[PDB]
Amino acid sequence: HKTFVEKYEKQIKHFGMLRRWDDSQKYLSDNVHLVCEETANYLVIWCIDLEVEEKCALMEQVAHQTIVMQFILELAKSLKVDPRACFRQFFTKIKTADRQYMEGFNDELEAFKERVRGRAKLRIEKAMK
Amino acid sequence: EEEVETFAFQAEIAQLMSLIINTFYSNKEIFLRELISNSSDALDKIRYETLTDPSKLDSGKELHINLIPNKQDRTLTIVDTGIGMTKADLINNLGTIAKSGTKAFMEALQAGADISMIGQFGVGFYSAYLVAEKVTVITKHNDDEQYAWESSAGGSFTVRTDTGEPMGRGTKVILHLKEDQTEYLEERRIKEIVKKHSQFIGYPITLFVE
Repeated sequence: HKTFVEKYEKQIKHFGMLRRWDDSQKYLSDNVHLVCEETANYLVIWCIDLEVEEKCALMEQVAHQTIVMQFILELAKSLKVDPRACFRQFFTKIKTADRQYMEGFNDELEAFKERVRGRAKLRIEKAMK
Repeated sequence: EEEVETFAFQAEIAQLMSLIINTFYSNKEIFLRELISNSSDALDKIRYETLTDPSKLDSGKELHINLIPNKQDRTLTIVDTGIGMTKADLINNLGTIAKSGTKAFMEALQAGADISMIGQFGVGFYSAYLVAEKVTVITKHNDDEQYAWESSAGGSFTVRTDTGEPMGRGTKVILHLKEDQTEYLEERRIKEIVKKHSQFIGYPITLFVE
């Protein structure tokens, strides 16, 4: 958990700066040790800070990486198998002609970013007034 | 007289392009990966359309990417039998429409990114500027005519009606490689890059060396 972040921080931070399907797929394959909850957690933490820095442009992309991790973890958990063995199927169903899965992926993404914006405003308000 | 219109590249696009052109990177062949990967997208896109409407196959039943180098003209042509883009697509997507990925990519570079993720943010097209000088793209969409999209860096692009031979359907991009970057006109060089990053393309790729 804590020792994981203080060991692959630079890797995780580099992971959130992606967005393509097969591109991030290989990134996860080459770094199968990155498919963890801490990873998704870090991306949130980072996104929230990015929003405060008014780097809303980068926040939009990092979220497209947070939802991927969350989805993979959920997908794998539902399958009741280790995520490290169930992380490529997500990228498979993204090409599937079933746009419902892709929409479901987008909906959470849009809502996630908006939820983040609220958190960031609460953070500054608690010290502003 | 032809119909040539000059549009301006979006701020971030112009900035990023200036950076990509002035910054000396190492992994440059990424441009080929980006283009080829984007070419498969054009193919995958036309399929789904032809599945519902087979009438769009009269534009060419073939679906494959062709790589045509030219050591004489010093140009690297890439052709894909996808549905290509329309005049509106060319002007909108390539230049006008801002990409949140372009903005983030710049920030990512500051945060500590790499060039092998340029297409990750969706800016997987202007990477050709790392090796070329002037980009020329000709495409033939089904519900549209044939047009030519060319830009010689700076910060502006030119769109006009193509006069050249009918292409049927697909995207044809001719890269004006830099005089010092002819290495990509080598068959062994291209083949190496294809077997390197372009091995997951679910569409036949053919190199046409002279």
